[PDB]
Amino acid sequence: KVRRIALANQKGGVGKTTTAINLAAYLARLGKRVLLVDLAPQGNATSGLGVRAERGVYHLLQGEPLEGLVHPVDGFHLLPATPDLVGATVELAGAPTALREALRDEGYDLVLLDAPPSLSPLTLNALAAAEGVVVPVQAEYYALEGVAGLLATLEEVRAGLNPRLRLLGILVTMYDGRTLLAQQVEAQLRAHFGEKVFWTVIPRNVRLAEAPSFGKTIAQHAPTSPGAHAYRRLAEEVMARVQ
Amino acid sequence: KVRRIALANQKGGVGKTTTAINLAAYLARLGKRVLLVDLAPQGNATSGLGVRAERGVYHLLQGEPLEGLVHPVDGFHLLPATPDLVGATVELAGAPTALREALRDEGYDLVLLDAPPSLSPLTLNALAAAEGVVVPVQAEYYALEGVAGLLATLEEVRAGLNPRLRLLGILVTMYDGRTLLAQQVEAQLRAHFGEKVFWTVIPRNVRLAEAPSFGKTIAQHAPTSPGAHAYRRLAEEVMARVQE
Ligand SMILES: Nc1ncnc2c1ncn2[C@@H]1O[C@H](COP(=O)(O)OP(=O)(O)OP(=O)(O)O)[C@@H](O)[C@H]1O
Ligand SMILES: Nc1ncnc2c1ncn2[C@@H]1O[C@H](COP(=O)(O)OP(=O)(O)OP(=O)(O)O)[C@@H](O)[C@H]1O
Ligand SMILES: [Mg+2]
Ligand SMILES: [Mg+2]
Repeated sequence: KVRRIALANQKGGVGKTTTAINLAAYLARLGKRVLLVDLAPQGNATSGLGVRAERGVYHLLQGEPLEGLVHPVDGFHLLPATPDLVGATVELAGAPTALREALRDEGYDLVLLDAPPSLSPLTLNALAAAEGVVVPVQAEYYALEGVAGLLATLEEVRAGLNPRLRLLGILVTMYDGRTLLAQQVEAQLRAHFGEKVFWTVIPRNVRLAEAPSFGKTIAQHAPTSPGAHAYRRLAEEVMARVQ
Repeated sequence: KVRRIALANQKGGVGKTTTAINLAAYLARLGKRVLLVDLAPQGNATSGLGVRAERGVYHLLQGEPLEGLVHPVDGFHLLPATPDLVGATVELAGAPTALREALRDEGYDLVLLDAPPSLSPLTLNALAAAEGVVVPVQAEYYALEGVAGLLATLEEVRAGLNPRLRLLGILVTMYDGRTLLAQQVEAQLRAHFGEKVFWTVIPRNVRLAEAPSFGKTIAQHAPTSPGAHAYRRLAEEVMARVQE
């Protein structure tokens, strides 16, 4: 069964963090105990939740107990990114299972891993520790162009590094239905990957970008906005696919 | 003087590639001989210009002649990314000056280096080889939040790795003036960094995102669109700053 879900895509700015935060927010509202782990050196998920920490996931890898590293936020827990992740990108080379072996998260129902836009050791650790992968794909050309290669890479990972890793689903994000490009991109994704693509599409709406500046999830910042409804529906879909 | 300009920002999707391609397009139209080097493993600048090559910057780093690796596109030259760059990220670790030493680009007026969203050896090589840096900053919160740290990192590089590296300017990108968020972000950027922020703001306009799907620059795809006018004005501003 799927417990750990990685939000991954080496393409930058396709909604990995926004999805990790808001998926956690609505999964928590479904009564699930959720842990959000920020593995990006940039630490956007952490900053977007109003947290500034000196200890986080980096220290978990150094033997520190999980319980004393988490921060309570909007109904779930966050294992924060710290400036140490910069060096961790190098230190973890050759150690892709480090996170998997340090994640004593049995107390949680679901664990979300937010990865940086790369195939660095941090992203590899996320993929090696996860059971399912949600791939956010921005409704534009560059993001669409990288899917084929991205899916092949996930297969390489499942080939030996993590045999139980599976694609939970492809999520169309930052979708503006008024543009032909967004329509054409969603169409190509559903034509080639069919059921792999989530039904729910995340629409482009500025409240989603505003939320982080207040350290709030979309459920806290604009509970009735298009993005809120979209992520609420996604949480339901995710649970359906996990079951 | 400034010849090599890096388009860098570890924040993903802030317009590095879109800016590198369109800036090259308008600099070429100003009569400049331009070379665009795609250092991102993703290879978006390459794909966005309709190029699919088996040899590129990786082979340049191996010692192969630059003139036999470039592709002519929209009036300028492209030194393409190749699947070999995935392994280059690991190969260049410890060799931050590899690109600088291999860039025999004296035949070009300007050289643009498109870096990936990270501080990997590829981005480091870009910073160690460039004289100026154009930092694209999406008009939203996350991009704004990273600027301080980014400028600090640029200073570190100048403090040792590359003393000639200088911030050419901060470019506000994907700006939708109809949103209060975009307005507040540009306002804060100019309040905190003033003159460092380019006058030219790139507006959010879908044709800029469409162009790459046709392997065309915005100057080819939609020359009279908001994005095209913006990048044309930017090319002029960059030249003005390069001359200063
Ligand atoms: N649906 C949306 N509508 C509007 N703004 C959005 C939406 N999804 C995300 N954003 C904004 O777009 C930007 C890019 O998203 P985000 O930072 O989540 O991507 P990643 O997390 O994909 O990026 P990176 O590659 O840097 O880790 C952010 O400024 C974010 O607030
Ligand atoms: N001003 C704009 N208006 C509309 N779309 C834009 C604009 N600038 C760029 N885009 C689109 O936004 C996405 C992100 O831009 P781009 O890929 O150039 O960023 P980077 O090059 O910042 O990304 P990465 O971090 O992955 O290298 C692309 O799909 C691009 O086509
Ligand atoms: Mg992110
Ligand atoms: Mg890019």
